[PDB]
Amino acid sequence: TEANPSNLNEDDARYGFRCCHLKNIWSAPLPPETKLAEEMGIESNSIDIMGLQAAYAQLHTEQERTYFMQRYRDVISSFGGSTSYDADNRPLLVMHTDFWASGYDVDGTDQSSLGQFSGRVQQTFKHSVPRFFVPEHGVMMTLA
Amino acid sequence: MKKARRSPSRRKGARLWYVGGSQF
Amino acid sequence: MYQNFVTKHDTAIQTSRFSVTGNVIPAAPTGNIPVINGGSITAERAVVNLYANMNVSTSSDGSFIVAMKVDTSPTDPNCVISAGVNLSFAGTSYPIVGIVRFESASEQPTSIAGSEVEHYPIEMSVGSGGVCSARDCATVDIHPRTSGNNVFVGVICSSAKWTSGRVIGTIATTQVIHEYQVLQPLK
Amino acid sequence: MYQNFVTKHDTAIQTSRFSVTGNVIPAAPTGNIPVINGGSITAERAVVNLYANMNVSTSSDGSFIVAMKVDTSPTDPNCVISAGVNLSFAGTSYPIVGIVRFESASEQPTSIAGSEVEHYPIEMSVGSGGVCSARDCATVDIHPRTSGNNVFVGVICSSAKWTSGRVIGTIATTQVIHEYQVLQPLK
Amino acid sequence: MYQNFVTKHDTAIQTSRFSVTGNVIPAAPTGNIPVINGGSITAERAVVNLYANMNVSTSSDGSFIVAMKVDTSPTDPNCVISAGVNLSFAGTSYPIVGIVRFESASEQPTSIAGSEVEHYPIEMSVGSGGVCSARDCATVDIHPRTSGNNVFVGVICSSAKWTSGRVIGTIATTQVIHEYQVLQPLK
Amino acid sequence: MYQNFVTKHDTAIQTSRFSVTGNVIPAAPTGNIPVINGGSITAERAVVNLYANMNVSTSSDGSFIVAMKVDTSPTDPNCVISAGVNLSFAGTSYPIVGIVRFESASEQPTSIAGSEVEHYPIEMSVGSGGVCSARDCATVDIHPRTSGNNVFVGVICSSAKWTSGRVIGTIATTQVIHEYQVLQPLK
Amino acid sequence: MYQNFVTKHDTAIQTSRFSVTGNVIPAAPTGNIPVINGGSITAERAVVNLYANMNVSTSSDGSFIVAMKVDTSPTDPNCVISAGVNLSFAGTSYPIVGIVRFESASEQPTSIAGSEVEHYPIEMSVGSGGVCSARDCATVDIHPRTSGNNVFVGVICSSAKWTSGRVIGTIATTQVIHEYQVLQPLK
Repeated sequence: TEANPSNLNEDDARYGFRCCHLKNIWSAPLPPETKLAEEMGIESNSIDIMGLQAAYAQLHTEQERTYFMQRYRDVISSFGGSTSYDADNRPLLVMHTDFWASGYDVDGTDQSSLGQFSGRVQQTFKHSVPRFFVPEHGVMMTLA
Repeated sequence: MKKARRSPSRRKGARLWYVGGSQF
Repeated sequence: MYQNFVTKHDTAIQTSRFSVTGNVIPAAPTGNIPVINGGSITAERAVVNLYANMNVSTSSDGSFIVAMKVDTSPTDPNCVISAGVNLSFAGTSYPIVGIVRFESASEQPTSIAGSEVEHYPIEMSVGSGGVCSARDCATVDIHPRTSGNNVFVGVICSSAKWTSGRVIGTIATTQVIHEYQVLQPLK
Repeated sequence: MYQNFVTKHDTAIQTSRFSVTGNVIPAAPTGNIPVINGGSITAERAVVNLYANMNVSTSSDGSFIVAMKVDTSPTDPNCVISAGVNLSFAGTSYPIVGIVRFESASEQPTSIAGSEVEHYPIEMSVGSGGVCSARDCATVDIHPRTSGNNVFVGVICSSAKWTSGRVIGTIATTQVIHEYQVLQPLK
Repeated sequence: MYQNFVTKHDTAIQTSRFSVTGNVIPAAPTGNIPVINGGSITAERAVVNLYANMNVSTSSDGSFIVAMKVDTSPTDPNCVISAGVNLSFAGTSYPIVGIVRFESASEQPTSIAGSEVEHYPIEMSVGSGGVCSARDCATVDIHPRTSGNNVFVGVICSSAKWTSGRVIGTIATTQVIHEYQVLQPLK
Repeated sequence: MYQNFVTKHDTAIQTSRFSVTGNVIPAAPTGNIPVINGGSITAERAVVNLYANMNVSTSSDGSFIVAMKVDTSPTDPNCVISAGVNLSFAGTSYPIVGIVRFESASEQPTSIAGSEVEHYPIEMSVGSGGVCSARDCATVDIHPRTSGNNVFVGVICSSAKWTSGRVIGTIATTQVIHEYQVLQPLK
Repeated sequence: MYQNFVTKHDTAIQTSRFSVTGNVIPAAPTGNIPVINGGSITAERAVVNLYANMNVSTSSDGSFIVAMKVDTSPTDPNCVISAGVNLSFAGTSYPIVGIVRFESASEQPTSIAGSEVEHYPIEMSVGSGGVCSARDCATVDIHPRTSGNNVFVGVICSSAKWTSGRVIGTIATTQVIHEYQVLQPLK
C-alpha cells in the first residue's frame, strides 16, 4: 500500500516488486494461519452432538475460505455467481504469455581459456494481445 | 537436451497448491 | 579479477631438491666454473637451496653454476628451459644470472671449463648490489652435439667483483616437457 | 585503453586479515623458522599486516614465515597459490621472498623446522636494500603427503645479513579456488 | 610492431585533478593516517599532483593516503581499482605503496584511523631508496559495508624510516567502470 | 620460442630525430617548465637524444620536458601515446618520468607554465639513483580543448633533489595512429 | 601452470658466438663509438660474451657498441630486432642500453661515428649502479638506405660517468626472421 513512488525503496522503485518463487512444497505452504485444530466447547459432562455437527459445517466454511477463497471475487464464484472487474477494482488481465529462455555456449579458444565455456542465453518471443475493446479511459500495461 | 535445461511442469495430475487464491 | 594461469617458469613439485652448504669459490671464464652439485638432479626439474658462504679464494670476479641434467628422450629438436632464482648476498657484489648449456661424458660434473659453456641471457627481475632475482626461460637444443655426452643445463651466477660473505636463496630450474595441471575454478 | 582484468595474485576481500606486531626473530634454515602467526587464517585467503621490529637476537642471517592453511577439499591434485608482498625495512638487509609449503599435525604452527619447508621461487618485483616487493604465484600440490597432517602454504622472507630495525608492509597470499567476479564495462 | 592497447591502469583524462602542497605528516597505523585531501575527487577518477615537503613531526615511520570516493551506483558486487604512482623523495626513505579501502560517514575525510583501513598489495615497479613507482590494480567490493557510509579507495604510501625532505610526483587512481575508447589503426 | 610482436611503445623509424646538448635548467611546477626543443618534431613520432649537462641554476628540485606535437587529424576522440626513455645521470638525483599534455597557440613552445601541464603516470621500469628507464603509454584526448591552440604531448623528467652533472640517453615518444608492419616468419 | 612460450627475445642456439676481452674504451657521441667486434657475426643471431676491462682513457662518459650484421634478403620493409643483455660492472657507473642501427660500406666496422648511429630505446629490466639487464626488441627498417652499404644493428651501452674496472656478462641480439620451434607438451 505505498502511497507515492517516493515511498518505495531503492530496489523496488527501480526494478519492480518481488514476486513469489515458482510453486513447490516449501514456497507454496498453506497460508500461515491455517487451522491445525478447531476447538468446541462442551458442558462439564455432556456434548451436544447436534452442535458438533454444526461446528464442523462452520469449520468447513472457514477452511474453504482460508485455503482458496480469501478474495471476495473467489467467494462469490464459490456460489456459482460472478463479479465484474469493477466489483473489487481488479485490473483486467488481457493476455498472459509464458516461455523458457534458452541460448548457447561460447567456446573459449586461447591458451588458458581453451576448454572453457560461457553461457549466452538469447530467446526470441511473441506476445500478442487480440483486439480488445476499451470501455473507459485508462492504461494498457504490459509487464514481464 | 532440450527438456534437461528446464525444470518440469508437473502439469499432470490434480491441484497441489492451495495458497489462499491465485498467485502467479 | 581473473587468475593468470600461464607462467614463464614452473618450479618442480616435491621432487628434485638438494641443499648446498659450505663454501662456493667462484671462478673466471678462463678457468673451470664450479658446478656446486654432486647430487645433480635431472628430471630437469631441480630446486637447489643455498645457504653457503661466497668465498673469494681464487679470483675476485667470476661465477658459479647450478646445473641439472637434460632428459634427451624427446624427438623434438629443442625445448624450453626455465629457471627461477632468488639470491640475497651479504656482501655487495651485484650478482647476475642466466641459463647455460654444456655437455660432459661425466654423470656428475663437479666443474666445467668456461670455454665449454654456452650462454642464454634472461630477463633479470632485480639486480641490486645485494640481491638478484629472475624468473624466465630460453630455447635450447636438447640433443647431445658430440655423440656420447650427457647434456646439462642450469643457471650461472656471475659478478664483476665478488665480496666474501654469506649467500642465501633458491635456484630452481626445469626443462619443460610437462605443464603441471592446475585447478581453474571456471572450468 | 582496454582494462587488464587478469592478475597473478588477487588479494582477499574484507576477510582473513590479521596484524602482526612486536619483535620478529629471523632464523637460519638449520633451525626452526618463525611462523609469525597463532591466528593463522586459512580460506587460503590471508592478508597479514606488518608493523613490527626486525630483531637479530638469534642469527644475523635467516628468515621468517607468514603462513596460511590450505583448503584440501578440491579433488584436483594441485592448484595455484599466489602471494603479494610489500615490505619496507628500516635497516638495509636486502630482503628476499618466495612461496613455501610445509605440513604439520598442528592447527596453529608457531614455527617450522627449516628441513621441513619446501620452496617455490617467484618473480620478485623489487629487491632494494630496504624494500622487497612481489606479486606472483606458483603451482603446489595441495593434498597432505603424510596421512593426518594439515597443509600450510605461505610466503617466506629471508636475508643474507639482517639489520635490527622496524619493518612495515603487507604479506597477502591466497590459494586460487575462486576468481573474484568483477565489473567489466563492455559485457 | 603491434601496439599494446590493454593496460593495468588508465589515468583520468582532463578531469579530477588536484595539487597537494605544503607539509605531509606521515603517521603510524596505531594512530590516524593523513588523507592529504579536502578536495577529494571521486568519479573514482583522480589524479593528485605532489609537490610537498615530507615532514617527520609525529612518527619517524608511518604512512599517508591519497584517496578518492567510489561510485556505488553499479549493481555489480565489486569492481577493479587501478592506481599509477611516481614519487621521487629527496630523503632516502624507501617508499612503498598499495591500494586501500575505508568507509566514512564524512564526505571529505581529512584522516582515517589505521584500524579502519583495509589493504590491497600491488606489483611495485620500483622501490629504490628515493623513488617508488607502480601501475597496477586490485579487486575491491564497492558497496558500503556499514549502512550509511561513503566508500573510499586510494593509494597509501608508507616507510619503515622516513626522512624529512621534499617529495614530488603523481598519484593517479581510478575505479574501472568505463574503458576509455582509443584509436586502433587497424580497425 | 614464439616471438612477441606486440609492444607498449614503438620508436619512430629513421625520422623525427634531434639531439639536445648544452645545459638543461630544471624548474619547479610553480614556475615555467623547460621544453628543451625548438626543433620540435611532430609526426608525434619523436626521438630526442640527450647528451647535455643537468644544471641547477634555478631550483634544486624540479623537472624538464621533451615534447612533440600531436596530429589532430583523426576524428577519434583520443588515441594512445607511448614513450620510451633511458637516462643515465652522473649525479644521483633519482629521476622520474611520465607523459604530459599541454596546449599552446605557439608552434615551438620553449617552456610551459607548470599550471598548464596535465599528467599521465606510467610503469617506470627502473628508478635507481642514477638511471630511470620506462617504456609505456597512456590514453590522451587529442583534440585542442581551447579553440585555436596546438596540442603537445611528451615525457617529463622530474626529481626531488637534482645534482649538477652530465646526463645521457634517449627520450622517444609517439602517438599511435599507425602500427609499423613487421615480418612475422609464420605468416 | 601453463608454460609461457612467447618471448621478447630468443637467443641464438649453438651459433654466432664470440668472446670479447681486453680493454673497452667508451666514447662520447661527438666522436666515434667503439664497435668491440672484428669477428662480427651476422645471421643477425649474435651472442657476445664479455670479460673485459672498462677503461676510461678517452672520455669519462660515453658508450660502446656490440653489433651484428642484418640479413637484407627479406622483401618485407622492416622486421623486429631483439636483444638480451646482462652486464655486471665492478665500478659503479649505472650502465644503460638500447638497440641501434647504422650503415657502413665496410664488412667489419671497428667503430662508428656517433652522428651515424640511430637509436631505439628498450624496456630496461634493471639499472642499478653496477648492473644493467634487459630483454626486449624494437622495429627497424632492414634495407640499406644508401645504395651500397651494409646494415648493422646491435645494442649500445652508455653511461653518464663510467668507472675504470672489470665488466662481465652477455650481449645477445637477433633479427627475427625465424621463430625457434619448441616442444609444447600439449600439442
